[PDB]
Amino acid sequence: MVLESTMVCVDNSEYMRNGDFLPTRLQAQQDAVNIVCHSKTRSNPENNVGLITLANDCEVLTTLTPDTGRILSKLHTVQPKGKITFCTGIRVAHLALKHRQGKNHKMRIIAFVGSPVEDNEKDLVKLAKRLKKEKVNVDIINFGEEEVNTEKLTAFVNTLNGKDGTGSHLVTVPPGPSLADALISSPILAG
Amino acid sequence: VPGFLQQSQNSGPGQPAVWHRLEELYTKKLWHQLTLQVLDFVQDPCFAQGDGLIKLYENFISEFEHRVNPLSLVEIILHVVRQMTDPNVALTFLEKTREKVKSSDEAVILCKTAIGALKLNIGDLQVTKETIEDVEEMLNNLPGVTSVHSRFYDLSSKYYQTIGNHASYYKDALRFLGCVDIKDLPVSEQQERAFTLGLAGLLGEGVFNFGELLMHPVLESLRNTDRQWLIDTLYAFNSGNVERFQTLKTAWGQQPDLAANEAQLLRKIQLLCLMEMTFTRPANHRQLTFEEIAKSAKITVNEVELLVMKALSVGLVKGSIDEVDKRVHMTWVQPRVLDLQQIKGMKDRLEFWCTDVKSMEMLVEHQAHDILT
Amino acid sequence: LHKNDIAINELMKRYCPNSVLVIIDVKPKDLGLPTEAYISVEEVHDDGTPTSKTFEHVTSEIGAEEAEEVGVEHLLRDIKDTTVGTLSQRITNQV
Repeated sequence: MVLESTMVCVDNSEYMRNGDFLPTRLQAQQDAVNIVCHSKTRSNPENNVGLITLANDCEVLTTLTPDTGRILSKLHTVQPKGKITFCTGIRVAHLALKHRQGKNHKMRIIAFVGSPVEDNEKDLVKLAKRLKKEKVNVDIINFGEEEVNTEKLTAFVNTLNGKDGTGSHLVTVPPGPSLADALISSPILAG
Repeated sequence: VPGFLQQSQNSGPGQPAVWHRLEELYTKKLWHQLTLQVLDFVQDPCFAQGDGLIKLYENFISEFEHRVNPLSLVEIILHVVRQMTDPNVALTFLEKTREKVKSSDEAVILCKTAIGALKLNIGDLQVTKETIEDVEEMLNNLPGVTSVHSRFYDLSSKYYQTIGNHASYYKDALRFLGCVDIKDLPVSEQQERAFTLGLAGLLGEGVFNFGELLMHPVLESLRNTDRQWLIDTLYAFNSGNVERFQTLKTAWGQQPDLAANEAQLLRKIQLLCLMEMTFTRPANHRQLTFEEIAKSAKITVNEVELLVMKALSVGLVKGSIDEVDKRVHMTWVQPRVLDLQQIKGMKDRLEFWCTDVKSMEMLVEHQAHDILT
Repeated sequence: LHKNDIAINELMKRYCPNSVLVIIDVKPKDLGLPTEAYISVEEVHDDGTPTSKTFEHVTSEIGAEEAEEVGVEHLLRDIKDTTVGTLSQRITNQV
């Protein structure tokens, strides 16, 4: 029953509004949230999961809670329209998990990126050294499209955990209309 | 449908690079690069022979489009009804678009501005007074779209061209000019825009200068490039002097709608000279007699009473009248924009009051301090 | 109040219809009256600002309750120069 507090970050960005994935991108990532919340529930019932977005504002829709009923409520009518927001997405998730109570639990976050981001490389490398000085591991599960063969996230995860980091990954998006279980079939094994 | 786009896809040389991109847009089921690329193919400056053909494919897009914001529907429908220009077949298509959209963004406002944009054809009185009214009541809780207020203000200015209205253009032009900073057009619209703003809003009722717009700093290049008789006569209205020369030079320049408004504007400056002759004098021994009114306003004896009671009726003076000397008593002055000497007089007289209050309070405190103890 | 002090009210307007705020000072260097209170209204301007959503102050004081009288008026025991009459107001007359 490993100790973390898994912070799911939903993807209600405007490029997620199409149907290049299976019915709708929203529904596939919603079932992805279902399988990761039950997977981390069976991984530990002690740890708890709140959600956050990358919309117009990174809103704390759910506080970090162990029950998934509010998760099931808030995955509906998500308004999937708005500019992506990443760089202060790290900051809002980090301070949201400094609003925890048991700080021996790992600040584990998952990020859902399905839109072209406009980050600066220096901003994300300040975030890289920041999260090195903040004891955080984030596995980023990419969705949709970006600048194709997604860029700055290879850079961010590479600058994140150099010299024996082994805790942060980058699940890039497969650009094929595949089943969502095939997208999570490697992240359900490990990072 | 793919053949329906192949047959109109063959369009010429070179341009088939993005036409052969278009034959891969719908295949990948992207609906935002497709949105921007419909915006590209319709924003495309041509005669646009293919939009009246591809609008059936736009219905085919609207079939399993099913989420995309109809701001792109506006950005296509402007060129679409610019190609159609038919008041019969486009109003029905307009009402179809009005009923087939239910998205979370306000689309009823863009439908009402489509009603207004096809009201550019005819019917500038029919249902205008009624259906303009609902739009700003739908413009609630987020005016920061600013496309909604632009497209609403355009039909609001069309409502100003419902001749018997004058202050509406001024009032909502201040709103539009507040929500636009650069007019993001080839500049030549701005000059006649601020020019007719000057004209029409100067022909307003309660407005006389309101020199916040005379110091409106994005029409300053316009005030340098407009024919500067208008800016100068606005400086005369701000200066409020009756001043027959430049207020006849505007009658030299602006011939239409100045003879019909001539006695009105001269009556307005005849009441405007009061709220400057009381502002020039330092507000202490300021009870004005008939003479300086009849000298500034250059009107006769038995009209200055009408002149002052008009301003008393409006409320841009709060005084009273004796008539044994025809002394009109002054208990009022207009709040006026702080200039450099006004800055200095502000700080100096404010300090003058402050140090006097302090110096007397210190004497009160020290005189009765040791009985407080 | 700083710039971010509108978003709190704009969150919890969905709890109280007029969610009023209170500005205090924990450091009593204020020789004025503490417990300032604002309220957010709109004043949409002649310049054509779309919506100016500004907090505006409504006046405030410290009220009374019978039990909290017992509490406060016992917790002081410190200063009483008033002998309420011609001189309970003169300290505040300097004020």
